[PDB]
Amino acid sequence: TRTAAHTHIKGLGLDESGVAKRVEGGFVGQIEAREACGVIVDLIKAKKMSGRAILLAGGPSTGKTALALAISQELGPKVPFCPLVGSELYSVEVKKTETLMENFRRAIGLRIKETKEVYEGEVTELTPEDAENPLGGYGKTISHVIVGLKSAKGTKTLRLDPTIYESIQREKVSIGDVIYIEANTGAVKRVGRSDAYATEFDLETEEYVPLPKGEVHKKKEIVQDVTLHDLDVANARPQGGQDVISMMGQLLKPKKTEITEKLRQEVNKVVAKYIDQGVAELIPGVLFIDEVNMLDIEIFTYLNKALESNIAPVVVLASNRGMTTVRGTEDVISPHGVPPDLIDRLLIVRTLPYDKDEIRTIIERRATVERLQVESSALDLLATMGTETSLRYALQLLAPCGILAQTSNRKEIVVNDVNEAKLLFLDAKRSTKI
Amino acid sequence: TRTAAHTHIKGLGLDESGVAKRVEGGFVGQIEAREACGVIVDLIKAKKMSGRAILLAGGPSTGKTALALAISQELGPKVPFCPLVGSELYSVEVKKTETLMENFRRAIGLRIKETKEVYEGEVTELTPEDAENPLGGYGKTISHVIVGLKSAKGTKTLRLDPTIYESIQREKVSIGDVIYIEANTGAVKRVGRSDAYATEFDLETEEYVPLPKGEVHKKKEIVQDVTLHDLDVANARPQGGQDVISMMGQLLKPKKTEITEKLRQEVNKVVAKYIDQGVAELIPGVLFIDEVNMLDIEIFTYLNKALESNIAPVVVLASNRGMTTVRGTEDVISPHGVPPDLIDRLLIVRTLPYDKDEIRTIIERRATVERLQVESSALDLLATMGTETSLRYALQLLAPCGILAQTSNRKEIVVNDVNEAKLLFLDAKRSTKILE
Amino acid sequence: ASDYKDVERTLLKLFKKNNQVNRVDLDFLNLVFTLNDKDLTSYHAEEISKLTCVKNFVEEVNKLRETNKQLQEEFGEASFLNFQDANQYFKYSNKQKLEGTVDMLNFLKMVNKLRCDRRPIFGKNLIDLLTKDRRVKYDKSSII
Amino acid sequence: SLSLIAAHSHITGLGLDENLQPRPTSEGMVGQLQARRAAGVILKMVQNGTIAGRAVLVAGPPSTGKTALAMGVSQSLGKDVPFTAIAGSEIFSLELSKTEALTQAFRKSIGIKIKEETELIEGEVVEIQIDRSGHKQGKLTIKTTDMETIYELGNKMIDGLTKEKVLAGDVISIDKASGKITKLGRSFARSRDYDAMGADTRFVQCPEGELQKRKTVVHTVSLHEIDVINSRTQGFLALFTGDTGEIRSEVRDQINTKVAEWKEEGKAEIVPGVLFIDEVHMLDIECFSFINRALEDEFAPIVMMATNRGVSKTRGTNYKSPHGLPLDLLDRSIIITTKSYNEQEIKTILSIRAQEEEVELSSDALDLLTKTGVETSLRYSSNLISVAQQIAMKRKNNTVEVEDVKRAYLLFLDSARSVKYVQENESQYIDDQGNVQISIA
Amino acid sequence: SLSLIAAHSHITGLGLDENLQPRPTSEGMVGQLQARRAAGVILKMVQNGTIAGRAVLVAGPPSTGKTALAMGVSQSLGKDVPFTAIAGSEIFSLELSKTEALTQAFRKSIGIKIKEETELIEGEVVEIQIDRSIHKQGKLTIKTTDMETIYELGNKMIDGLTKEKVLAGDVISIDKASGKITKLGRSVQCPEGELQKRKTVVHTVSLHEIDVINSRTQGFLALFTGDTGEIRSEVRDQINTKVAEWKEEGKAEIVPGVLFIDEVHMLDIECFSFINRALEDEFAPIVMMATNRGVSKTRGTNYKSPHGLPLDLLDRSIIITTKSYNEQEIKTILSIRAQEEEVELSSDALDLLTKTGVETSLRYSSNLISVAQQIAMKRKNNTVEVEDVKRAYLLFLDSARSVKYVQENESQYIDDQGNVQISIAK
Ligand SMILES: Nc1ncnc2c1ncn2[C@@H]1O[C@H](COP(=O)(O)OP(=O)(O)OP(O)(O)=S)[C@@H](O)[C@H]1O
Ligand SMILES: Nc1ncnc2c1ncn2[C@@H]1O[C@H](COP(=O)(O)OP(=O)(O)O)[C@@H](O)[C@H]1O
Ligand SMILES: Nc1ncnc2c1ncn2[C@@H]1O[C@H](COP(=O)(O)OP(=O)(O)O)[C@@H](O)[C@H]1O
Ligand SMILES: Nc1ncnc2c1ncn2[C@@H]1O[C@H](COP(=O)(O)OP(=O)(O)O)[C@@H](O)[C@H]1O
Ligand SMILES: [Mg+2]
Ligand SMILES: [Mg+2]
Ligand SMILES: [Mg+2]
Ligand SMILES: [Mg+2]
Repeated sequence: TRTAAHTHIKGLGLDESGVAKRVEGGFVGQIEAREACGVIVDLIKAKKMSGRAILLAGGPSTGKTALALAISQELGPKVPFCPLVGSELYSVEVKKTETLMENFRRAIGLRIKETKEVYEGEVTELTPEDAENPLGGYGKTISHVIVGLKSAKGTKTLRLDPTIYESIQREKVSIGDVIYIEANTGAVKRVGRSDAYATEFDLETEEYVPLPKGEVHKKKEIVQDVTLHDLDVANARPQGGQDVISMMGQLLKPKKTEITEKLRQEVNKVVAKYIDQGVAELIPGVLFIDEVNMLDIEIFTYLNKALESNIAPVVVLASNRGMTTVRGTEDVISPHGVPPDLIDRLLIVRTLPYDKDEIRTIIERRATVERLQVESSALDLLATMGTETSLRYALQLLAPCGILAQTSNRKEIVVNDVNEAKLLFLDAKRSTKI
Repeated sequence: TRTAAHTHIKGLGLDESGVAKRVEGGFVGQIEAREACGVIVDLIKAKKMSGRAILLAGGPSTGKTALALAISQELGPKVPFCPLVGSELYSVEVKKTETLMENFRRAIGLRIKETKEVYEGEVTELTPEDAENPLGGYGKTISHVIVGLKSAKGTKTLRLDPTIYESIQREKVSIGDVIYIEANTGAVKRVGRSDAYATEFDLETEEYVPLPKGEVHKKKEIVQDVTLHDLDVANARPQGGQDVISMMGQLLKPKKTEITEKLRQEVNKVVAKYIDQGVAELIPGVLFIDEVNMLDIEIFTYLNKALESNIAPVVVLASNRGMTTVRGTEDVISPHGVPPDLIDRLLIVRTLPYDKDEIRTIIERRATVERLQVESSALDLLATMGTETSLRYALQLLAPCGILAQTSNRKEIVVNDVNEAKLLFLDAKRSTKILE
Repeated sequence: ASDYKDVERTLLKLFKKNNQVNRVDLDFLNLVFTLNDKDLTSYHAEEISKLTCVKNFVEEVNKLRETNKQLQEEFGEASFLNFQDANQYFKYSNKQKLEGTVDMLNFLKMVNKLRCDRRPIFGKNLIDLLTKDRRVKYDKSSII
Repeated sequence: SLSLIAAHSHITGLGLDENLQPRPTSEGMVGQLQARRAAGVILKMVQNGTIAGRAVLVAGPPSTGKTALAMGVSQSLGKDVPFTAIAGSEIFSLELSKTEALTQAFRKSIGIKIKEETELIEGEVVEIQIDRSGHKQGKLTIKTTDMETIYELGNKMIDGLTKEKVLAGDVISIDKASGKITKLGRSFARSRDYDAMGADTRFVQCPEGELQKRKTVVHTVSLHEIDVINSRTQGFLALFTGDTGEIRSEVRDQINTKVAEWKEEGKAEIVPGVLFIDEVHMLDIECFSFINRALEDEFAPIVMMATNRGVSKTRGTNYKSPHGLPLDLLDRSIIITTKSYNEQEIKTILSIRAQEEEVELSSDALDLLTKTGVETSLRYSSNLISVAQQIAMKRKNNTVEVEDVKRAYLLFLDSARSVKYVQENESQYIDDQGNVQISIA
Repeated sequence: SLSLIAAHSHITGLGLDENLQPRPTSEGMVGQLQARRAAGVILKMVQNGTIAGRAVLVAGPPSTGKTALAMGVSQSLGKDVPFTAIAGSEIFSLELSKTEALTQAFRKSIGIKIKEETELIEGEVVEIQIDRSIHKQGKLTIKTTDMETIYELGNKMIDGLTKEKVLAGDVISIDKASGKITKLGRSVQCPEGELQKRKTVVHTVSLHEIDVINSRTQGFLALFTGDTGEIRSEVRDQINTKVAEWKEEGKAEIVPGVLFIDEVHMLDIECFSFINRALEDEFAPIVMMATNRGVSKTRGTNYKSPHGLPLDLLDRSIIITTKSYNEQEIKTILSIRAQEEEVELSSDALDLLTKTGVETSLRYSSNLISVAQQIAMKRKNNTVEVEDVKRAYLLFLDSARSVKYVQENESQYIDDQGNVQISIAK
C-alpha cells in the first residue's frame, strides 16, 4: 500500500542467454547498464571472487539507485545486500576505517544448515527395567529407562539409555508433560503440559500447550543466516548475566569499539572449520555506497587496502559528479569524486539520459503503480514538463494532481489538474527565478 | 560587607506612574532605558506572554548589566533570573542547543505546595503483636505494632503497619530514641537519642537531641519553588534504588545528556494537571545572556525556534558592538552582531553614554557605598579622569586611593592620593603608549 | 583523601539541616515517573486509577459529620472552659475525637488519590511485547 | 497543554473549505491563499497515507507565514499523527553523528499502533484455604460486585500466592496465560485498622462486572522508540535521558522486519507523519546527501522544509545554491512559496494577535500599528502591541490608544532605527577590528 | 615541605615597610620600586577583604619580575588565604569547558573557614575490661598527669574499641560526638591535664571544594582525581546562598583570595568574555594577569589588541608596569641567586657574570652559576673563579650566539620549507 520511489523496480528484466528487454521489470531504457548489472550479478552468484568494484556513473535522474536496487532484487533476499550512503561513515564513536570495515563484514554472509532428529510427545510411561549387575553387590541396577510418547496419529515407546535420568530430574518432567528430547545429544526439554489436563485444575500458573502433530520421531532441517559482523559483535560482547563484567556493562553504555584483528581472525578460523565440516556455506554479498563523492581521502585509501582483502564483498559505488575535487584534498581533481587510485581498481558503467518517449513511459508506469488514472493529453503535458524541468519533478507531481482530482470528485487526472498543480507547486528553476 | 561592582544598584527607581526619577535606586540618568525596563518588568509580572525578547544595545560602560540586575532586583527573589554569558553555552558534554534549552527551562519557576503529616517524638514502647490465629498469615504472621511517642505536650500511642515495623527495625530504633515518621510516605528517620538518657553512660557515641516541641502529630504545609529544569533533571537521573547497580551509578559523574522532548512533554503534562488542580502555580522568570556577540549562528538559529515555544521566559540580551560579522559566518555583517532574523523578533532598548555630571554623581555614589570619604577637589579630578579615559577606570581607582590615604593615616582621599594612584596604576591607553 | 573525610562530614552535616526542612517530595506527588516503567503495567495502572475509593472516603466523612451535627444539636453551646462535669467533658472529648477522625479520613483520601494516580509512560507489558523474540523458540534454535 | 500566549498561539489550522479552498480568514490564518491550498494538498497527501518519502520546501521572504503554515499543518493533522518539528542546528551533536540524528528524527515521525490482547481476572479475595502435608492443595474465593466463584489452586499457584503474601480484602489481578499475580490494592474496610500506612498500601474498590474479562488495548509507539527499547537491555531509560548512542544498523533492519511481520498479521498499523525541519539552510552537505537517500524508503515520512535565503552558500561547500540547498535535493522537492502581505492582511493579523493577547485596541491605534508594520515589519508591531498594553495599563486606562503606541514606538526601537544610531556613533561601539572609544571627552 | 631549589626560592616577600614603601633590597626582592608599591596596595586590598572583583594586569618586558612579583605577593599574603596560580594553557581541557574551568579556578580562590567544636578525651590507657552479655558490660581506665578514673562504656563504644583493638599503655584519643579513635604511641610525649578537653578545630575549604563535595555521592574524591565535571549551576547557587546565610549566622567566615593567571595571552576571546562578567559578581576574587607581548592578535580573533586582550577587559583592569633592570640591580640579583644556590663567587667572577647578563640576558647569567660551580668542582676548587665562568660560557650557548650560528650555517638545519643538506660534501 505504501509507495516509495523504487517500488516498481522488480528486477533488471533480462532474458536467459539474451539481452535487456526494452520494457520489463519496471525498467525503461538503459539497456547497456542493465546488461552490465546482469553480468555483475552473474559474477556475484558465482561466489568465487572478492573485492570487485563497479561504479555507477551518470547524471541525476539516470537510474543509478534503481540499478543498485535491481541488482539487490535479482540476487534475492538470501544474498546480504547492505545499502549505505557515504555520509554515514563519519561516526562519532569510532574512526571511519572501523565503520567501513564493519560494513564490509556486514556484507559477507553465512548460511548454516543443520539437520536434527527429535522425539516429541506427551509422556505416558516412565519405567526403568532392572538388569543383572556386572559388579554384583546386591544393588538395584537399571539398564534402560522406558519413555512412552503419544502424538497426533502416532505413539511409540523408547528404550533409552540409563543416562536420561539426570535430564529427567533436571527438567522435572512428569506424566502428562510433553517433552523435547534430542536423538543424538540425550538432553530433554519440557514445553508444557498437555491440553487434555487443562480442566483438572481451575487455576494453574504453567502454560498448557497443544499436543504436537505428526509422528513422535521428526527430522527437521533448520537454516539460519548470519553475517561476519554479527559473529564479531557477539564475540566482542559479554554474555549478559549476574557476573560482574555484565554488571559494569550495564552501568557503562556500550559504545562502538575497534574490534581487533585477533577476534576477526578467530571468527574466520571457526567459520572455515565449520565450512569444511560441511555445515556452512559462504555468501559474498554486495556493499552499495551511494554518493561516494562524500567520502574523504582517508576512507578512499582504506578502500584501496580493503579491496585487496582475501574475503571482501562486491562494492557498488554511485556518483553524479564530473570533474570535482576529492574531499579532504586541495588540488586532486579526479573523474567523478573518486581519486585516481581507486578508479584504476574499478569498472565504470554509464547511465544515459532519457528521451521524451522514455520519460512518458516511466511516468505512465509510475502512475499505474500509484493506482492513478491519467488522460492521454494530461500524460503528454506531464512528459513535456518532465523533459522541460526534470523527470523526478513530474514523478512527484503525479500525487498532488491525484489529490486535486479526488477533491473535484473526479476519478481521472485531467490537464486542468496538472496545470493547477503546476501553479501551486513550483520547481527549482521557477523558484530560483522568484 | 563586600562591595561588588553592582552593589549600589538597588532597583530601577521609578514612580507609581512609571516615570523614572533623575537619581533614585542607585541609578543616575538613563531615563528612557529605565522606563523601558520598567515596562518590561510589568510585562514579566503580568505572566501572560511567552518568548518575548529584548536586547540592550549600547557602548561599553553604559549600564546594560546594571539594567539587567535592576530588573532582577525589581522582580524579587521569588521569580527566576538565570544569568548567562555567551561563552558558557559552549559545553563539552552536550551540544550547545541542549545547554540553551536547559537554561530556558531553568528560568520557568514553579511553586508547588504539599501538605505533610509527621509523627515525631521519643519512643517509649514497642510491642509487636501476632495474629489471633496462627493460620491467619504466613511465616512470622506479624500483625500491627504499637509504638508510644512522647513530645513536649504529651504522649500518643500509635498503631502501625508491619511495613513501618520493618522500617523501625532497619533504622535500629530502640526505646528512648527520638524518631520521625512521615505519614505521607511511611518513612522512619532516627533523629538521635533523647537528652533524658544523656548521662546513662559516661562514654558513648550517640548524637543526643532534645525532645521535639509541639504535639507528637503535627500537620504542616510545605511550599517550595522549583524550576521545570529541576523536574527534568529528577526524571533523567533519579536517585531512587538501593541495588548495586543503583549505587554504582550514583558514584558515576553526572554528565549532561540530551534530555528528549518526550520527557519535557510529560513534565509539562503533569505540571499542567497540578496547576489546574491548584496544587502548583507558574512563575515565568527571566533569562539574561550577556555578551550575546559570542553566540554562534547555530545558537541564534535555535533561538529562533525556542522563542516560538508555548513555555519560554523573557530573554534579555546585551550587546556592546555594532556592525560586526556574526560568529560562525563569513559574510553576514549584522547590526549588533546579532543575526537579522533574531533582530526581527527583538525589541532594542538603546542605552546612551554619560556626561560629566552623571559620571561625577556615579563616582559620588560609589564612594559612599564603599565607606570612603572623598574630597570635592579630588572628586572633580576623578570625574575629569573618568571623562578622559573611562568611568570604570575611575570607579576601580577609588579603592587604591583609599588604601593610599589610609597608609598616610588620612580619613579622606586627597588629590595627592589620586595622583599617586595614577602614577602607580596605569590605564589601557597609557600602557599602550608605554609599550610602543 | 582519607584526611579529607572529616571535612566532608562537617560540610554534609552543615548542608543537611537546611536541605531537609523546606523540600517537597517529588516522588510522592508523581512528578518523578521514570521508575514506574520497570514495575508497573499500563492496564493495571489505569484500572487502579479507575478503581479509586474517593467516594467511600467522602461518604464516610459526611456520615461522621452529620453524626457530629446531631451531637452538637444535642449538646448545645460548646465551650472549652475548665471541666466540672463528667457529661460535659465526655461530650467535648467525643466531639474532638470525631473531628480528629474526620481529618484523618480526609488526609488518607488525599494520600490514596496521589498514590493511585501513579502511571508508567511505557508499561512493562509494552516493553516485554516490543522486546519479545518474535515466535522463535529453542525448538528451531541452532546448536552450532 | 501547559502554555502561554506565544507567537503562533492563534492558529487552529488551515482555514480550508471542503474543496480545499481557503477562506479569506479562518482558524486563525489570513491570506496566503495559494500557499494554504498547497499546504492543504500536502496535508491530504499525508492523511491518505499511501505516498511515502516526499520532500516539501517552503520558501519566501522572512515573516511571511512559513512557520505559521507549518503550525497550521500540524494543528490540522492533530493527535494520532506524529509531527516532529526540529531546527536545523539541532542535529549537530557531540554524541550522535549527523546521519544518526537524521535517522532518529525520521523514525520519530512514523508511529506504530500496536494491539496487545490481555485476558485477566480481577476481584477481592474473600477467603483463602490452603492445605499442605507431598504437594499442597487449596481453594480460593474471589468476588466482584455482581459475581462470586470458588477456584481450585495448583501447587505453583499456591507458591505464587504465598510469595505474594496475599490476605483477605486484597484486590488482585491474575493473567491466566502465565498465572502471575499482581496486587492492585486493599479494600476500604481495612482502612480504619491503622494510623499510618506503608508506601505500598493502596485502597481500591471491588471491580464490577464479570470476573474474567477479555480486552484489547492500542499503544502508539514510534519506530525510534522500538529501536531504542530493543537496542540495550534498559533502552526505555534512554528514551528519556537521550543517552541512546548510535543504534546498530542491524537493529534497525530487525525492527523494520518485525514491524512488517506485525503489519501482515494485522496487529500493528502504520501512521505516517510529518518531519518539519526549521531553517534547513543550517544543515551540511553530508546531511543533505543523507536526506536524498533517506526519502527513498517505504517507511520514510513526508518532510517539510522551511528556508528564507535565496542564492546563498551551502554549509560545508564552497559554492552558492538556489536556496542554500544542493540541486540534487531541490530536484526531489516540490516548492511551496509565500508572498508578502498587503496593508489589509497586516491589519487583520494585528487584530487577531490583539484578540489572542486580550488587548482592546482602538481604531486609530490599529491604523498606526498597521502603518508601522508596513513601514518597518510585522513582528515589530506585533511585539509593540503588548508593550503598548502595559503602558496603557500603567496609565490606569483599560484601552490602548495612539499615545500609548507612540510611547512604545519611542521607547523600543526597531532594526532600522538601531542601524541608524549605530552608524551615527560608530566610534563608541566595538567594530570588527575591535577598536572602541570608551572615553567621551 | 622538602623540595629542591627553584628559580623563585629566594623571594620570601614583597619587602615593604609600614608605609608600603619598598626597601631597595629586602625579603629577596631587588628594585622594581613602583611595581612593588602597587603590589603592596593590591596586597592591602586583599587583606582588607571589602573589595571584590578587581583585575590587575602585570605587564612588561620579559625577565623583568612579573612572576617574581606574583610570588612575592603570594608569600607576603601568607598561608590561611587562598592563592591559585594557573597557567593560561591549563584551561583547555577535554573534560571541562573553558568557562567551567575558569569558574572552578575562580571558586578555588575564595576560602571558607568553618569552626567545629568537638569534645575529645585524651589520655594514657591503663586497663580495659569487656564482658559478654549478662548487651555488653565494659569499663576502661584512662590515666593522665593528674587523674586516673574508670569509664562505663556502652554498646557502640565497646564495638568501636574492639574494631580498633586498642592495647594498653598506649596514648589514645576518643571523640565523644563523632566516636572516632586516633591511636598514638606509648607516653617524648605524655598526657598534659584534664581527661575531657574542649578545643575547637577549624576547617579551611574553598567554594569549589563545597561544590564538588555536594556534586556527587562521594564527590570529594574528585578534588584529587580531577573528574569533577561541569557542575550544575543550581548547586553553585545553593552553595552561594548557604554561604551568605552562614556568614549572617556567624558560624563561618569567608577569606577572599588571589587568582593568578600567568600567561593570559593564551586564553581565547570566550575566556575573556566570561571573565568580564565573572569579575562583576560577588565572591569574585582578585585576578592577577601577567602578559609580556606589546600588541598581538587575541586568540580566537583576527585583530590586534593593546596587550593581546580585548578592550572590554582592559577597561576593567588596572595595569602595573615593570621596567628593565640595570647593571647594579643585575649584580645584586645574581648575588642573591648565588647565595641561594650555595655558590661562593669571586668579585671578578660576579662582575663578569653581571656584564654577561647585561649584554645577553639575566636568566642566562643566573643559569651559569651552577654550571660554573660544577666546572670548579671538577678542578677541586671551592670558589668559582673567572676561568670557570669563561669555560661555562664557551660550553653553553645563549640565544643570540645560537641564532648567529644557525644563520651562518642555514644549510645544515631544517628550514621552514623542509630543506636540509645532510651531505657534508657538495
Ligand atoms: N530506467 C528507468 N526505468 C524506470 N524508472 C526509472 C528508470 N531510471 C530511473 N527511474 C526512476 O526515476 C526516479 C529517479 O531515479 P533514481 O535512479 O532513483 O535516481 P538517480 O538516477 O540515481 O539519481 P541520483 O544519483 O539518486 S540524484 C526513481 O523513482 C526511479 O525508480
Ligand atoms: N545609570 C547608572 N547609574 C549608576 N551607575 C551606573 C549606571 N550605569 C552604569 N553604572 C556603573 O558602571 C559600571 C558598568 O556597568 P555595566 O552595565 O557592567 O557595563 P556595561 O553597560 O558595559 O555592561 C557598573 O559598575 C555600574 O555600577
Ligand atoms: N497568513 C497568516 N495568518 C495568520 N498569521 C500569520 C500569517 N502569516 C504570518 N502570520 C504570523 O506572523 C508571525 C511571523 O511568523 P512567520 O511568518 O512564520 O515567520 P517566518 O516566516 O519568518 O519564520 C507569526 O507569529 C504568525 O502567527
Ligand atoms: N625584583 C626581583 N628581585 C629578585 N629576583 C628577581 C626580580 N625580578 C626577577 N628576578 C629573578 O629573575 C628570574 C626570572 O624572572 P621571571 O619571574 O621569569 O620574570 P618574567 O616572568 O617577567 O620573565 C626569577 O628566577 C627571579 O628570581
Ligand atoms: Mg541516488
Ligand atoms: Mg556588563
Ligand atoms: Mg520560521
Ligand atoms: Mg613569567
